[PDB]
Amino acid sequence: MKYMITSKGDEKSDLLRLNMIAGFGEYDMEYDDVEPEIVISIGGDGTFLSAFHQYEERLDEIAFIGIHTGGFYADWRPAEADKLVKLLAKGEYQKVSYPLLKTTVKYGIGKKEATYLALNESTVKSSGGPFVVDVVINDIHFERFRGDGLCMSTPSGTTAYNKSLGGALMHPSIEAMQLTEMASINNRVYRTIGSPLVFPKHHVVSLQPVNDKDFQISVDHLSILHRDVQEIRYEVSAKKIHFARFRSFPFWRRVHDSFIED
Amino acid sequence: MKYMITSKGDEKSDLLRLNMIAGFGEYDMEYDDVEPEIVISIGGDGTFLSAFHQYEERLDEIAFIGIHTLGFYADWRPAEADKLVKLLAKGEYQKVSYPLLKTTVKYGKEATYLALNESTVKSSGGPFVVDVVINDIHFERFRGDGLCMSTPSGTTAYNKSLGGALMHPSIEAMQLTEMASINNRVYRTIGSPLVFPKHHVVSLQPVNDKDFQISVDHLSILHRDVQEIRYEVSAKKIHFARFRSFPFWRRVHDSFIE
Amino acid sequence: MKYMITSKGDEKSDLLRLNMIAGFGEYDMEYDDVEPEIVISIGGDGTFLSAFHQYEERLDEIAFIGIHTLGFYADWRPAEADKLVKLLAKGEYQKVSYPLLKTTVKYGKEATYLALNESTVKSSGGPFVVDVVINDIHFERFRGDGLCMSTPSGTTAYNKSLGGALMHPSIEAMQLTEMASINNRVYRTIGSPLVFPKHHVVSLQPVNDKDFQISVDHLSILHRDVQEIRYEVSAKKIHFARFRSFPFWRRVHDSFIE
Amino acid sequence: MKYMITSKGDEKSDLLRLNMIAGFGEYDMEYDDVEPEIVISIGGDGTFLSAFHQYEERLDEIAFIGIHTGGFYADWRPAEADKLVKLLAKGEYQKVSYPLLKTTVKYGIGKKEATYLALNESTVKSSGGPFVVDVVINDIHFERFRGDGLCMSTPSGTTAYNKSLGGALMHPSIEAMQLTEMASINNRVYRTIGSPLVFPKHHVVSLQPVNDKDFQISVDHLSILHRDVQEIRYEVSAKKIHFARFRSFPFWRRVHDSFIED
Ligand SMILES: Nc1ncnc2c1ncn2[C@@H]1O[C@H](CN2CC#Cc3nc4c(N)ncnc4n3[C@@H]3O[C@H](CNS(=O)(=O)CCNC(=O)C2)[C@@H](O)[C@H]3O)[C@@H](O)[C@H]1O
Ligand SMILES: Nc1ncnc2c1ncn2[C@@H]1O[C@H](CN2CC#Cc3nc4c(N)ncnc4n3[C@@H]3O[C@H](CNS(=O)(=O)CCNC(=O)C2)[C@@H](O)[C@H]3O)[C@@H](O)[C@H]1O
Ligand SMILES: Nc1ncnc2c1ncn2[C@@H]1O[C@H](CN2CC#Cc3nc4c(N)ncnc4n3[C@@H]3O[C@H](CNS(=O)(=O)CCNC(=O)C2)[C@@H](O)[C@H]3O)[C@@H](O)[C@H]1O
Ligand SMILES: Nc1ncnc2c1ncn2[C@@H]1O[C@H](CN2CC#Cc3nc4c(N)ncnc4n3[C@@H]3O[C@H](CNS(=O)(=O)CCNC(=O)C2)[C@@H](O)[C@H]3O)[C@@H](O)[C@H]1O
Repeated sequence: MKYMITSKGDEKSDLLRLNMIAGFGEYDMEYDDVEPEIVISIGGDGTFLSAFHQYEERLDEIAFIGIHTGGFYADWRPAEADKLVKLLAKGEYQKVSYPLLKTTVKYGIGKKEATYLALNESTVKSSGGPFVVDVVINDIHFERFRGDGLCMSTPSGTTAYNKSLGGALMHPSIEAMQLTEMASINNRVYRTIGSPLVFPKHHVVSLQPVNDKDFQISVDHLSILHRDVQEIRYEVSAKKIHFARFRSFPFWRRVHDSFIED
Repeated sequence: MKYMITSKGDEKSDLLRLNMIAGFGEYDMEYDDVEPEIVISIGGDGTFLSAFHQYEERLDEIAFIGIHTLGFYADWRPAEADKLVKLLAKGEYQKVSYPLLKTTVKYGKEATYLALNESTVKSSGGPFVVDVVINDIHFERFRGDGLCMSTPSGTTAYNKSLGGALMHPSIEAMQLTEMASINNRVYRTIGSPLVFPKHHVVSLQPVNDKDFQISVDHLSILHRDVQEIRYEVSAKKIHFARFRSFPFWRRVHDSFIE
Repeated sequence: MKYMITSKGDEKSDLLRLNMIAGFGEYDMEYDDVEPEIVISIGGDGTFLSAFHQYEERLDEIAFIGIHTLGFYADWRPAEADKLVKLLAKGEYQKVSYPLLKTTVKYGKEATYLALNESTVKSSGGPFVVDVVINDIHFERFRGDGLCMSTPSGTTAYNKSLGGALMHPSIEAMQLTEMASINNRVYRTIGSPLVFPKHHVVSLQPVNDKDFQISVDHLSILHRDVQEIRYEVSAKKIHFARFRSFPFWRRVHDSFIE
Repeated sequence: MKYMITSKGDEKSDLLRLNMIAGFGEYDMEYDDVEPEIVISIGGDGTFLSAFHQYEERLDEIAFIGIHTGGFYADWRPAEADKLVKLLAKGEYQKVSYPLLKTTVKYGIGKKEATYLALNESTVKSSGGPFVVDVVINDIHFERFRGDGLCMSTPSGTTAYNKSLGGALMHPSIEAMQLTEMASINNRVYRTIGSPLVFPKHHVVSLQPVNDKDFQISVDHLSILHRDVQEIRYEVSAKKIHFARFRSFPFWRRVHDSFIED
């Protein structure tokens, strides 16, 4: 099929790329940078996200693969690159899909709505001052949050930032999204739930400003400033990321290898 | 149809049950506490958990209703009992299902327990050390006070006090949470809570002591010669008779926020 | 003696200050905002923190009073302002001291900052990595959102939201708390908060970026070319004029419990 | 001076003991099991606590030393035992003192008061049912606690159980005690502070029962059942444990070596 490869930038990753492109040529396989079907990422999880977001408009026609150079989303060590070209050329793989998080930001008098898709998470922090938003879950005013910010994570994203916030680890087969607090203030005048929340596939969380309307919104490795925000909407995306897998690397085992030693 | 009513025991709960039985007596509603299709609980969640475990062998045939006299599982206030009698006589309700936890203990038979809130494992009295196997993976050797495995609807209970997350009951999953784990240069646990899907099995296997203080909801018993505890989302569900809209996130708000 | 009054700025706070100045005008009380021995703050803790930093070069000569119009540092309600005028004119007060945090930033001079609540260190925008040296010990290489070093009286503020502990102000110590640290198979931080005594020095030294967003109480400024941040219990203290018994644990109760 | 040695029980620790006693004999030093002045512990931190509590009535006349066989309170590796006998016989050491926690339990119609001294901590848990106590700090009813129990730790005890509860690590030069919660219930009907508390040398925390009066009280490696408890009192002890130190092993470095790798 059509493929492309994104490099991290260092000398190692680049040469591995060329070498993989040289092997791919030997098998009558076409490099298509515009509309590929297999996207290969050589680098780290930062590099994998870069590739995911490079092709977020063709996620239904793409099956990602990662090669870890320096990798939660990687399944291949560099020394396995030649083997991966072969198995790939033979079509000896099975597609697997993880859930994604849709982020919608409504802002301005024009009520523009920017929609973002996130693989790890989307976070919301203020412009420097106090962060205060109302958390609306569907039709329920759940709480008025005051603190450093809010993190909304995918299942596969719970082992990243979410984890550092005290969130829980969810198996990627659970089409859910998780909301964790960042240094929430809690006394008698202000209260939050203080517990992470896990929302199912049909629920919508709507963050609404209370005073200042400027917010720093991150989507995975990105961080955008939005002014005059009226609403930040969170929901499990209908779109899913597809991985081309050739062997068994269960999620918990991947959790075990990343955080548990001996 | 056939029903029963279980009471917390106090004077108020007892009279309310008597009054409702007298109201059902005006309809084709048969009191039968051996084979009830409707079980009404009058009391707190402790009462409701008791009623659930009193009929765990026929959950597939029963619809539970809770009347609160904190009532997380109760949908009804005591003043509206008479209204509940009529609405139930008229069959003006839908059936909602909540997922449950299957807890299996095998020795050296095999005792199986269903849970609505959670199941925790602590030590008889000494050091608590157990290996945590997930499916075919030896995930970690836990060293602490104990472990908690809760249902979605139990995440707002003991799981919440442990730092776990609250999961909407539409998710068929179970969450595992540590109790004061040890993390030094050697001993290492994940720390984070864990949320497993319906097709996963969490197996706790002893390392040193084989006696464990095992809990299922409000019940706690010393189990001896334990060779394994296995947790997994039960194929069985608990069914409530729902009369008006009362979403889960709303109950969570009312119980903790304001 | 010489005094001054600083106001939050709103209409009520401004008039109250005017009314008190008119009351002090009946006693040998000289208004002097260059060299005041008594500084009165009318507003919130944000006002009080501002007043403190407006006179940090003469803390050894000033006694602070706080009038609340959440007021953790305020001892006085607005209705009792007139009573405060008389009691202060009569010298009917004792002096209580709270410990402070010394924050030193050295580049490639050396800026020094006193703190009443805390000092936090975050990243300009990229990854935050800093080595944490305690005295002559390389304790850990922190990887996270940032770090918070608070005074005893600041432990009820930002330090509390981070999970730190509340320390009674009679303890001359400072507490360090992490902000969303990273703990995987490689990166490893202590996790627990740290409480250091008066004779210890906590030095944060960059690894990669040398630009840090540094905060002292309510002030936050981008510091560039930072070579080190050093934290240590300041030899200096903040002095309040205390008129009635109001213990620290009582203020904590009123602010968080009921 | 007069010394004694407590062994863990295994074959290694016992032989090291005898061998140290053989060396101590060579230096005209007297083993006194009743009223020693140096107490040496060979084993782990569990063994060290056993020795501390074996001699809690002569803490003003004793200087403890630990040898780690399998040790937060140890300063010596077994291969250093001969060296320790020599330096000890030469009096080449400096005494250092850590704070301790006094625990007083008032119980029964007779209002008996049992007083315990703890090196790590003292914890309070119920008889199996619900645990509900009022926390009185001096003359202030601070909170009514509902949960699994309460932990009160010494400075040197903050790196043990306290740590596992989310408490903070205090340098042993701070004569304070720290209170951490065990799975406190928090909703709208019940509230706790949720934060660890650090009390100074002059403050007294008084746990008072609300309903049931039976409690399981632990003091370091011990756990006693007290019936009809009226009050559990906590305060920094006037007594301090003395260590004979011969070299620099700073507390934070000891924290570093125990929990921080590489
Ligand atoms: N305080 C925080 N704690 C934990 N995670 C955080 C924090 N702040 C941000 N993040 C995550 O960073 C992602 C952005 N990042 C790419 C990645 C990634 C990634 N994803 C996963 C995953 N799914 N599971 C498990 N580990 C994963 N990691 C690993 O994380 C490290 C990168 N983070 S950093 O080097 O500390 C600074 C931020 N780095 C970037 O700019 C690029 C690497 O070792 C990587 O391998 C965001 O999306 C947040 O999630
Ligand atoms: N440290 C703990 N923290 C939090 N929960 C704990 C703790 N220890 C045990 N549990 C739970 O108790 C259940 C058993 N319990 C009946 C119930 C219930 C119940 N279930 C839910 C739910 N699903 N969501 C939201 N609130 C819920 N609650 C409420 O919880 C309180 C009961 N806890 S108690 O009175 O403080 C002492 C223990 N109580 C019993 O003997 C009887 C009541 O207000 C009740 O209304 C076990 O199953 C554990 O889970
Ligand atoms: N995520 C955070 N959570 C908790 N505290 C935080 C957080 N971020 C910053 N801070 C502290 O704010 C101080 C600066 N702040 C003035 C004050 C104060 C103050 N000091 C104490 C004290 N010692 N004990 C007990 N309560 C105290 N409070 C109360 O705190 C609230 C202010 N926080 S805010 O309005 O939500 C947003 C930030 N506010 C400002 O701009 C001005 C008020 O009700 C106040 O009354 C810094 O110094 C950080 O410490
Ligand atoms: N959930 C818990 N998490 C953390 N600590 C706990 C927990 N439960 C009890 N404790 C402590 O145990 C002491 C009793 N214990 C002797 C010791 C000790 C000791 N003291 C210190 C110290 N000051 N700093 C740093 N590490 C220290 N350790 C180390 O701790 C382990 C022992 N705990 S155990 O093997 O998990 C089960 C309980 N063991 C006993 O019966 C005997 C060893 O590796 C030891 O080296 C109590 O006093 C609690 O503090």
